[PDB]
Amino acid sequence: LDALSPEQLVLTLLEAEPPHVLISRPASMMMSLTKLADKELVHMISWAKKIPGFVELSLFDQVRLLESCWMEVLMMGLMWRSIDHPGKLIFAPDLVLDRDEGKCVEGILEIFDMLLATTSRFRELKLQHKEYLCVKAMILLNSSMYPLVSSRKLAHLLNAVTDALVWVIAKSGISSQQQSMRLANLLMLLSHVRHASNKGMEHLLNMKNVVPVYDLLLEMLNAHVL
Amino acid sequence: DALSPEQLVLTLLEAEPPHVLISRPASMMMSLTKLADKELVHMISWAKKIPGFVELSLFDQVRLLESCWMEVLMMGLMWRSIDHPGKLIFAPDLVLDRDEGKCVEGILEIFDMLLATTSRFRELKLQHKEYLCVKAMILLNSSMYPLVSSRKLAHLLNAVTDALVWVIAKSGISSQQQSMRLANLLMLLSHVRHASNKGMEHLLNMKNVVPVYDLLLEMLNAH
Ligand SMILES: COCc1cc(O)cc2c1O[C@@H](c1ccc(O)cc1)[C@H]1CCC[C@@H]21
Ligand SMILES: COCc1cc(O)cc2c1O[C@@H](c1ccc(O)cc1)[C@H]1CCC[C@@H]21
Repeated sequence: LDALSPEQLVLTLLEAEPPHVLISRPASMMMSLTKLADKELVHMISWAKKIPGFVELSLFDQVRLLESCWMEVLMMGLMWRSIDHPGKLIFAPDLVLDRDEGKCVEGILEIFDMLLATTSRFRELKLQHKEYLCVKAMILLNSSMYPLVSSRKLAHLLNAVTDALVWVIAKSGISSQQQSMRLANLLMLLSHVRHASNKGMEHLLNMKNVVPVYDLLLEMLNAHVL
Repeated sequence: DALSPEQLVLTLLEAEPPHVLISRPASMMMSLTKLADKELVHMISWAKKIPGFVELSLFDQVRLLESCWMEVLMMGLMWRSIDHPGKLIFAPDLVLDRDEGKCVEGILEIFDMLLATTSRFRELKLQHKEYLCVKAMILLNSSMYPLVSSRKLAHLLNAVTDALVWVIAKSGISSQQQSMRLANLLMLLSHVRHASNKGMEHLLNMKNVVPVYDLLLEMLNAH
């Protein structure tokens, strides 16, 4: 119970953060992104396994969640590292792209503008490092409805992370009306993260020399299962 | 004053869309599309009745209506289907159960997302008052752009949020549960958004039916 306590939880999520990912480049932009995602997914699995209680859900829910949330989590990570640089998307240490470069590949410019607009909203709200840690965890736990309708366990976990975020916002010292307003503003942004995620998935599956992230993810998920 | 919690909920109540009868004189997708086209007309009227909506720039109004329509229709569908598991009450003469979704390809998947989200609202015992606030929030939170008149949209969205927070408060539950319920409700919005994106994808990937999107744009120019 205590390992899920507001303060410990945030610190545990902190240490659980993924390492920097170097794409290491010897169609192409899409080849870079795809090779980057594949690499991040490996670390995303490790990250999820570090969230207190995640490993104690049925493997079925673990897989359900990971398969449903990956694109949202990657994008949430992207928005957070791009947060202080308007007009830019810091995908990785050797892959910084600005809005315009999104004109090369068709359909990508639209997605970039969604990510840049959602990122601008997090900057305006002045998203805190620990609010970000809670939100990203919530994105994983709230990615799939089915595993909730072990279900008892997922609901408990989702509430723990929410309590943690409510706690984080509380020590912000702001009024009670503002605390509710901030919680609501943060959670309403999840809809936009989900939205950019669906567009990214759609664009990815409408694609035809790049890396097969989804299938590689399923391989990782099976290994996670074995 | 019209944005005050109690007054706002009562105003949203009266603003509710009327029942919509498609009046089939046979394609499921043909019925669905004829229904949506009819609902959209009433959805515009509904939005105009939300206190302050008509005062945003026509730019934001059009912006919000264009991107939220599918989410609002689905939020409406889930609310009327809430007490009947395995079924979707699309309209007074169009009740469809899950399996009828196997006919058209790609639809069963969407029906299951809708039935699952509806299932979740039933479990949370979504109230009429909460539903009225959430649906208004779906419209106001549909597009990020008109927010990043913006001052006006932000204040409007906050007003509806206060109303929901107020609704939850008179629930008489503890403060920890109040935060938990607000959070549980708002997280469901991600799922409504999700079923909405799937429905939009399927509609455009669709191949003897009605062009809802173009008709909506006509209504928007009329607006
Ligand atoms: C294999 O995915 C490539 C990929 C293919 C695609 O069609 C669409 C996308 C892809 O990578 C996603 C991505 C997001 C965050 C990351 O940290 C990494 C990748 C975003 C990047 C821009 C659109 C979307
Ligand atoms: C013109 O829309 C037809 C339509 C075409 C489509 O490809 C997908 C969908 C459509 O109607 C939507 C709808 C939702 C709520 C309503 O009250 C009415 C329609 C949902 C119904 C199931 C999938 C999605």
